[PDB]
Formats: sequence, structure tokens, C-alpha cells
Amino acid sequence: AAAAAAAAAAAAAAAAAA
Amino acid sequence: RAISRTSEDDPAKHREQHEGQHYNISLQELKTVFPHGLPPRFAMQVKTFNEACLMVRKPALELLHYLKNTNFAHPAVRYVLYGEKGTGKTLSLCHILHFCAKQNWLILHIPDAHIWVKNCRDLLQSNYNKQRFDQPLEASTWLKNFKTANEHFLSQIKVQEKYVWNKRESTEKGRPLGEVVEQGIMRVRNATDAVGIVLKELKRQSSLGIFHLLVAVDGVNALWGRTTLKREDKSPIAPEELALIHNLRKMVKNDWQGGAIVLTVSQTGSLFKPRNAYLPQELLGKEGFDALDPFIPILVSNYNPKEFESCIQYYLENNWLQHEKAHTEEGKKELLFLSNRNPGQLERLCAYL
Amino acid sequence: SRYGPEYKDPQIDKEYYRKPLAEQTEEEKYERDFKKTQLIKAAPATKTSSVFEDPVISKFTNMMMKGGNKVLARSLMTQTLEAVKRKQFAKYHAASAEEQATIERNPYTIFHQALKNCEPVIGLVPILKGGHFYQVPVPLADRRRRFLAMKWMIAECREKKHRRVLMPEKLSQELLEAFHNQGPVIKRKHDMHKMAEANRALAHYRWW
Amino acid sequence: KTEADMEEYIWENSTSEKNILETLLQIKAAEKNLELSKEELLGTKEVEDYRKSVVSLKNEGDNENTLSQYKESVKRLLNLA
Amino acid sequence: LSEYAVRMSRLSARLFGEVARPTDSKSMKVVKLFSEQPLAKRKETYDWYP
Amino acid sequence: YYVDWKMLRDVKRRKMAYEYADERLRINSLRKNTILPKDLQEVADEEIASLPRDSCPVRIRNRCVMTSRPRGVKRRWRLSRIVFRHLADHGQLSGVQRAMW
RNA sequence: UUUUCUACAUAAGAAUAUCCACCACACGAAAGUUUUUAUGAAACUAAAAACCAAAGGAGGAUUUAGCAGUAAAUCAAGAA
Ligand SMILES: Nc1nc2c(ncn2[C@@H]2O[C@H](COP(=O)(O)OP(=O)(O)OP(=O)(O)O)[C@@H](O)[C@H]2O)c(=O)[nH]1
Ligand SMILES: [Mg+2]
Ligand SMILES: [Mg+2]
Ligand SMILES: [Mg+2]
Ligand SMILES: [Mg+2]
Ligand SMILES: [Mg+2]
Ligand SMILES: [Mg+2]
Repeated sequence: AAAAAAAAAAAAAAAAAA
Repeated sequence: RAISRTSEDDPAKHREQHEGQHYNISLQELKTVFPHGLPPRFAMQVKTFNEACLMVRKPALELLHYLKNTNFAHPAVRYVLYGEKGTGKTLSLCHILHFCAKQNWLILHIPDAHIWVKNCRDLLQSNYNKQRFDQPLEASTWLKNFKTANEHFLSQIKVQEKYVWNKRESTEKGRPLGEVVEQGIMRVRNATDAVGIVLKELKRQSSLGIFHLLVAVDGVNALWGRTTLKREDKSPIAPEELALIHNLRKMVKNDWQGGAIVLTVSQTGSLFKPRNAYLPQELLGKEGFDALDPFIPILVSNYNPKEFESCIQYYLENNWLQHEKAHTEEGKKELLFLSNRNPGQLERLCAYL
Repeated sequence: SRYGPEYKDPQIDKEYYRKPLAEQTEEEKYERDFKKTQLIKAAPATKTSSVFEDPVISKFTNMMMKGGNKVLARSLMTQTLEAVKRKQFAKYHAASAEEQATIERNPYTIFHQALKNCEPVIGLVPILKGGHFYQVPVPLADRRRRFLAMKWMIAECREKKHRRVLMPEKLSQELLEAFHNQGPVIKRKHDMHKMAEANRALAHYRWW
Repeated sequence: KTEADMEEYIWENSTSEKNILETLLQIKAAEKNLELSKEELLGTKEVEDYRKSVVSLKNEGDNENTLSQYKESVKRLLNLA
Repeated sequence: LSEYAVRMSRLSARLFGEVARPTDSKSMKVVKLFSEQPLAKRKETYDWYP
Repeated sequence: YYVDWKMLRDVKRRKMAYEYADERLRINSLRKNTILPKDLQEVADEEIASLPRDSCPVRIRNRCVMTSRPRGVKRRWRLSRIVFRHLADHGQLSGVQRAMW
């Protein structure tokens, strides 16, 4: 049911993850 | 030289320094006090000796001493007997049971709760209770033992309700409870609803000074545990789903006055519990221990040296040890070691000896 | 035979080792035992120093055992001894002082006596002579006889019981019936004895 | 967050809290004391020994000394000595 | 089982980079198929013979 | 020369099966999935059954590499049982020995 | 029946071809029928359910194995 928003991009750029 | 049966028998007047002595009980006493089950091994003991002799133990003394000072004005107090397998819990429940049948109370006894949760031939469906199942056989048997249990009080009670057994049959207020009990015995079909009705009317009428209610449920963990019995869908059913359990739960809630509930948490008959778990919160689980409220956790342990020597002497007095070398000190050291002076184990070792 | 022939059997008896000082030849003998630097087989799990264990009961236990179950066979033996015990305690309290002096309540002595009564005196071996097999009366060793007793007991109380009926029940029954000599086991013993008299002439064919 | 999701047993909003408050409500109704408060009941030392005993029982687990704590706290609470 | 537990789990998968949304037992095979080296591609297979 | 015609066949099979591995995988992705609609999956079905029959891996046999024996092979050395013994018994297989215990 | 089922390590509860008037029904289904699942391009292959519950009531002549951690019974792993 519930679809929660996880930001891949924010934590990505921040931790050198993208 | 040791003392065994030499205690003078007064279930109420039992003295702390009379520890480890066997008081005697009659046979008609056995028929009136225990119409319900007595532990099979001990039943064998009695039938074999023709004498029912029972040893006084420290937890039994303690729990009787908490039943002397009972203030019936206060809400019902919950006691719990716990211990390792074969340590004498049910005989310590029986000590109480017959002492309180001698003070003339209303005795409500369930020999094993587990029997209601497991191995049921007939499982009946009832929507009267909103999707609940009933056990005609078990209910009938319990009622038939309850009838012989207390006769005096079954005439004295006046039931106040309008009760419907069938569209063609009913019982209306002002009836002695014996009539309800036997009305449920005769008709096996509704016997469960009869047990539940007996119970809730017992709890209602327990506020008066006419009722002193000792409720003994052995293996209480069978109430909040997991159930083996199944629907035709093969899907397992909760213990909630059972009429007998649902009603026997209400009897432990301590909502009422004048009564006392003495409980025993069990292993030997259990379901889904490991064999080495004797501890109350493990057997009862989260549901059990949380819904069991503040209670008194009485520990039941193995024979100490004196208890042990007294039991051995009691067996020698009945000449139940038939081994030539069992009269030596050697034999005692060996029985002590092999049994670890555990009562059930000692009985097993002396049975074939 | 993970033991070389060098290894002697152990003597488990405690009484033997506890009270040595009164016997010369035996002092010399077990002196020669240990001082010979003699190797000893490790005492078996079955056998104990227990004051309570009867080697005959243990043998019987074993002959009852199917598969690898000691636990189950020791169960059935234990239960049978208890059952004989309680059957005689039943027969004791429904009796009168005379019969209370007579009746035996030790299940061990009952077991033993019931086996002694059931053991055959004489036996039969087939012997081939002139292309025919004659059955011939043969004297038996002690061990062979005890064996025949125990095996006959167990064979009967396995075979002839009704399937509803448990083993310690039927076995306690037959133990008590063989105590008093009226058991079917004893009838078997007699069939042997009678077959051995019928053939007594043929006792000449035996060359040993 | 569900209470069944918890790694610890917190005394606040418990079931044992409601069972105790009902037990003491009925004890006050029996003794004919008309004094009724949650602050008064739960503020006592007894219910505090019950906090400690039941939190040590649920978190630490079944034990000899922990059931001795239960023994003592429920002894004091129910007036039996 | 709660909603809290499920939210937590969803977060765990999303974080560690495992499958986010709930899938069948039958569909997970797909992931397996791309997680691995397809059988005919292993050096033990195409390079078997000298 | 591979020792036998059969071995030749097998070499070819392993080559083709190497070549089409990507196609086969990509398609059997669709095929093995519950999430996609059946209408895609039937077309994808004919798609993978279109592929050359010698490209599918189940048609491969692990054969003895020297002697071409189809079975009695030990996977680790890719050797027939017979050839394996023949090498080991002259002690040309390092760390292999007869077993006593 | 030294059995079958469930819990569970080895002290439990129940079942128990027969009850009785009447079915129903014990042990035995590894076999078949249906539906699923695994592997695979391909299911005829293996596995799990539900239904079904048959012959078998300890075996003629004749025969095999075993000398101790063996026979017997039970559990697990591997090779391809
Ligand atoms: N005379 C006498 N015998 C006792 C006493 N307690 C235990 N025994 C003996 O030991 C056996 C133990 O019986 P139980 O009371 O059922 O023991 P238990 O703790 O209920 O055992 P489980 O039901 O397995 O948990 C009895 O059958 C008696 O033979 C006692 O208080 N007096
Ligand atoms: Mg008990
Ligand atoms: Mg060639
Ligand atoms: Mg192949
Ligand atoms: Mg069947
Ligand atoms: Mg089977
Ligand atoms: Mg497929």
C-alpha cells in the first residue's frame, strides 16, 4: 500500500554516492 | 528411627515442625474432595497401599499460611506454583484443595487445563458466543465431577437470570444451581454453555458471604498458550476461540471478592514449550504473564535430606521396597543419587525396585 | 577385538576388593593379577557397581530389545517388574493372614523362580544317520537352558497376546503363571520332555 | 511505533500499570477509603518497587532474585506479610 | 508484525540496495538471473576443452 | 582434431551457447517474471524458442577432455575416471594419493 | 501394540481393524487422480499439497548376511 519517498540523490551527492 | 506417618492429621493445624510427615486421608474423603483427577501415579500409590498418605511440604505450608490470613473483602488473590518436572506441584495443589474442602468452601478444580486445548474428538461450532468452539465431552466430564464435588452448596445457591437452553426448554431465576449442573450433564449438546453459565454465575454470586470460592487451575499456561486443535480447513484455532477457555479466563481476572485462585504452571502436559522450561514467564509467555497481574510466585523444589529420609521410611513401612539390599545405607545413597532426591523420579525408581 | 588377547575382563565386585585380608590364595591371585602388569578391558556401560542390578534381569532386558532401543526395553522390563509387584500387592490385601504369610511380594524372586521352573532338563538335537534325520535326546549345558527359558518367555509374550494388550501386562501375567507352574511356557517345556521320552531309544545314536 | 515493537519494557502505559491501578482501586473500595488519585496511588513507594521489579523481570528475564523482587513488591502491595 | 516494522524493512532494503518493493517468490528469480554469471558464460564452460 | 566427432559437436555447442547467452538471458528475464502481462510473455516465449536449438545450455555435455568419455568424469580435472586413475597412479597428479584409513 | 498421531528428546495426551443396532473406522498409498511448485527453449522428470485409501494379518521348497561398537535400527553429507 504505502509508498514512502527515499531520496537516492541527496544522500548520494552528500556521501560521494552518485 | 525416622518419623513418617506419625503426624496427627489436621490440614488446618499442620505445624512448621511437623515438616515431612505423612498425614492420612479417608477413601470417602478421596471421593468427596477429589472427584476430579488425582495425579495417576499417586492414584496408583493409593490403590496399591489402600492408604492415601500425603507428606507435608514447605511450599504447601506457606501457601496454606497465606490462606489462613486471607481477607475476603480484598479482591481475589492469585497464587502460582512453579518448579522442575516431577517435583510435586499437583500434590501441593491437592493439599490446599482438601484443606479447603474441610473448611467447607466451594471447590472448583481443573485437573489439567491442557486436556481442553489438545486431543479433542468432537469440536462443535457455536455462534451464540460469536464464533466460539465447544468441547461437549470434556465439559460433561467436568460437570459430572463437579456434581459430586460439592453437593451442599448446589441446593443452597439461587441462580438469578433468565436462561435459554433451547427454543423448547429454559430455566428461570430462583433455581438451585444443582438443577443447572444436572441440566447440563443430561444434555451433552449444551454442556459447555452450562459450564460457562455455572462459572459466571459463580463469580456474580461470589460477592455474598454465602460463597468462599477456591479456584484451582492446574497448568494455567494452557489458557494463553498455542492450541493444537484444528478446523476442517486445517487452520489452527486460538485458545480464545474455545468457549471453555474463554470462560475459564474470566475466572482468573481477580475482579471478584471472597475467592482465591491457586494456579500451577506446568510442563508435562504443555504445547510448543521445550522440556527444560520450568519458569513461569517462559511457560506463560507475554500474554500469560502480562494478563496474569501481580501474583505470588511460589517455588516448588526437591526433597531435602529430612523429607527424603521420611519418604524412604514411609516406603519401608509399607514394605514397598522389595529389594533385599534396599534396607542398607548403601541402597539409600544409591536411590538418592539416581533420583537426585526428586519426588517423581524417586517414585519411578522405587516402583520397579 | 579392539582388545588384544592380552586384555583381561574387569572384576566389578566391590566386596572383593574391600575385604582382602582373610584369604591367602586370592591375595596371591589378584597380586598376580595387577602385578603381572596386566591390561584390563574398560568396564562396559551396561554393567555397574550398583547394589541394585540383577545380571539375569539385564540379560532378559537385552533379549527383549529390538533394534537399538535399550531405553524402550529397559522401560518394558521396569514396567513389568512394577506390574508383577502391584499384582501381588493386589493379591495380598484381598487375602487372609495365612495367605499373607504365604504370598511372595518380591518381584525379583518371582522372576528368578519362574525362570528356574521353566528351564528344560533335557533337549533334542537332529542327527543324520542312514539318510534319515532322527531327533535325539541331548543333555544341555546350564547356559543353554537359561537361554531356552528366557527365549521361550519372550517368544510367547510377544506372539500370543491380543494386539490391544501391552507387553508388561502379558509378561507379568506369564511370570506369575510360570511361578505356579501352570503357564503355557511350562507346557512347552513338557512337550520337549515328552518328545524326549518318546525318542529315548534313539539316545544311542548320540556319540558324545 | 507499536509497543510490541519495543526492545525494552517501559513502565508507562503498560498493562501491569492498569492491573495495578484496578487492584488498588478495588483495595481502596474495600478498605472504605474514599481517596482516589493516580498521582497518589502511583506516587507511593510500593508501586515504585513494582516498577523496579517488573522492569527487572521483563528486561533481565526470569531469575531467582528477580522473582524474589516480585515476591517482595507484590507482598507489600497486597498487604500480605 | 507492525507498520513500523515494515517501514523499517523498506528502509533497510532501499539502503543496502536490495529489492525495494514487495515481490513474488516467482519474480525474484529475475534478480537472481542478473546477479549471477549465466551458465554458458563461465570459463569452466566455454573454455572447458583445450 | 578433437578426439571424436562427438567432441566436435560439443565444442560447437559450447561456442553457440556462449554467443547467445546474452539474448537468452535477456528474454528469459521476461519469461520468468510474474509482474509483466502474459501477452508479452507469449511473444517472448516464441522469441526464445526461435533461437538456434544448439544455443541452449542443457544440450551441453561435460566430456572427458583427453579421451572424450561422456560419463565417469570427475568435474575437477575434467578427466575420465580411467584417464584420471592412469595419471594419478604414475603420480603425475600433485597431492593425489591412494587412500588408506 | 517394542505400535499410530501431536507436543516434545526418552515420566505426556489421544488413537488403537473392533465397538455395537447403524454406519463410520485401526495399521498400510511408497501406487493412482486433481491442483500447484522447482529445473529447463521444451516436462514426459523430480518435489509438496488435497482426494483416495488397495493388496498385506509375518510368508512353501529353498535361501543371504553378521564375531562387537559388529548385526540391527536411526540420522546426515557427498559424487555426477
Ligand atoms: N507423599 C507425597 N508424595 C509426593 C509429594 N510431592 C510429590 N510426591 C511424589 O512425587 C510424584 C510427583 O507428583 P506431582 O505432584 O504430579 O509432581 P509435578 O510437579 O506435578 O510433576 P509434573 O506434572 O510433571 O509437572 C507424586 O506422584 C508422588 O509420588 C508430596 O507432597 N507428598
Ligand atoms: Mg503435575
Ligand atoms: Mg575413435
Ligand atoms: Mg546434461
Ligand atoms: Mg488410515
Ligand atoms: Mg508410516
Ligand atoms: Mg516453466
